[PDB]
Amino acid sequence: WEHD
Amino acid sequence: DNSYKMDYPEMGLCIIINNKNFHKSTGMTSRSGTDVDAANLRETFRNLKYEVRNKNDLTREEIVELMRDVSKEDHSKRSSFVCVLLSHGEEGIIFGTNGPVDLKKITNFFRGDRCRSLTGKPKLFIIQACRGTELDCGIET
Amino acid sequence: HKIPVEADFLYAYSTAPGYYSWRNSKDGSWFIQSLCAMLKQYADKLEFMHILTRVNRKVATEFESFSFDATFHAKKQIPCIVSMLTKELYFY
Repeated sequence: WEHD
Repeated sequence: DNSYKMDYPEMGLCIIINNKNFHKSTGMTSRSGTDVDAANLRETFRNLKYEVRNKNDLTREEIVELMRDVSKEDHSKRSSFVCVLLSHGEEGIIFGTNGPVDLKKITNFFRGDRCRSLTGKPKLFIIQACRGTELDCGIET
Repeated sequence: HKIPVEADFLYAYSTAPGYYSWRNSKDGSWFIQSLCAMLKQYADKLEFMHILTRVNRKVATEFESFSFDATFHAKKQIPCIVSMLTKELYFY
C-alpha cells in the first residue's frame, strides 16, 4: 500500500 | 582464507534503528508496518546468535550519536557487525524523526581506521528506505 | 601489507537507486520480510551473497504494489546488493  | 572468521566468542552486535513517527514539520507519513519488520528482524538475528539492540524513533543527532558510540565500543571479541535502518530516505540519505542524515556519515564511523576492532571484519548495513521517487512499472514475463 | 578503509563493507538496499521502496501495512516491507524468510531458510547452508540473490528474486517476482491511485498501482521492486567484501560470509 505505502512507500518509503 | 576464502571465508571470514566467524568463530569468535561472539557473532557481534545488531543495531536496528526503527523509525515510525516523524515530526509534523517534515512531511512524513507514519511508516505503518515497520513494527512488524523490526520484530521480525530481532527474532531472525537472535537465531543467528547476534546481540540485538533495538532503538525506536531516533533523531538526526541521536542516530549519529548511537553510531559514534557503537563504533567506539570494543569489538575485539566479536566476529562481525550488522546495522539495520528502517525509515524514510532519499539517495544516500537516511531520515531521522526530525531530519535527514547522510548514510556516509554513519558508515564512516566503522571504517578500517576509525574502528580498529572491526578491521577485517564484515560490516553489514541493511537499508529499508527510499532512494528517490521513480516507479518501476515492470514488464510481463 | 594493508587494506582499503572502505573494504569489508556490504550494503543491502531494499530498492534500486532513484527508486521507491514499498511497504505493506500489516505484513511489513517486502524487503525485510523476504530477507528474514530467506535467512531463516538458508542461513545454514548458503553464503550470504547467495541468500541475498534469493531475496532479490522473491522481491522482484512475488510482489506488486496495489493502490486506488493509478500512479502508485502495479509497481515493482528490485533489491540492490552493494558489496565491498573480500571474503565469503557464512552465518555459522
